[PDB]
Amino acid sequence: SRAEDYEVLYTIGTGSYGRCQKIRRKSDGKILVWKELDYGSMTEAEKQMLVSEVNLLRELKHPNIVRYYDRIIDRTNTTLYIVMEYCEGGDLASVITKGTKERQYLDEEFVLRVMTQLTLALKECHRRSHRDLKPANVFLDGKQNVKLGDFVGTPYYMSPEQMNRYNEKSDIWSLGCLLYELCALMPPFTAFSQKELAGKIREGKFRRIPYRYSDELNEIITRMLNLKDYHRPSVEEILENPLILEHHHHHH
Ligand SMILES: CCc1nc(Nc2ccc(S(N)(=O)=O)cc2)nc2nc[nH]c12
Ligand SMILES: [Cl-]
Ligand SMILES: [Cl-]
Ligand SMILES: [Cl-]
Repeated sequence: SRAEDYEVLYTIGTGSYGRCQKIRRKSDGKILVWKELDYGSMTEAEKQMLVSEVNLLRELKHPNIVRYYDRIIDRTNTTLYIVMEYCEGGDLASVITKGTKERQYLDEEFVLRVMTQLTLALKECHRRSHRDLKPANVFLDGKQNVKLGDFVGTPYYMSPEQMNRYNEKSDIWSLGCLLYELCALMPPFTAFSQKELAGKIREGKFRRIPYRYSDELNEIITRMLNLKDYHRPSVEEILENPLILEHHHHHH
């Protein structure tokens, strides 16, 4: 509940909200992270908004969602610390980077693990009712478990619905693009312009994922990338696919 209860080990990274630091809890030595934000220049209404936000976030307990632990306030440094579980495997964007640089395609078993566990995380989030579902916000623990994490760049994953005129099947489309990039080490739609990217997305054409991946996996990813949302599989229909087995799920 107090900053002195933890010791900063080191800065993991910055960007987006604020600064992300790997920390250790003094009482038991548990390894966590915290995101330090600066609320001082936010309105009272803005801090109220974010308070209800992180309350809803504290109302989320799922093995495939980054676990929230605590919140700490420091009026001296006008800093709000949000304490969360540390995922030692890193993010998925780094895994895709490593595969691209090493010219090493990822195992199909790993793609199935990500598909299964991210589908379960999305199911949970749909039960508790424009996103940022992308490799940089998906993390891995030490036991192959996948955890869902919380402008100049091109929106490579933006559905045609969210581009013409958002629903759960849009989440399915974003998952499809993420799994595609895991298999092919590149997004399904490439462009230097945002207009060209919009055109390519609307036409809905892409290369098959590399041939080392099963026809069943390509089939389900292609179904997720259908132009019509009502043709994309629901969470339930994804989980019914014969590709998805027990060992693809989380394990403590
Ligand atoms: C930065 C956001 C974040 N990161 C991590 N872990 C982690 C990240 C990168 C690497 S890396 N590129 O050195 O291999 C290793 C571990 N856990 C987290 N939990 C909540 N937000 C987390
Ligand atoms: Cl690592
Ligand atoms: Cl390659
Ligand atoms: Cl190919």
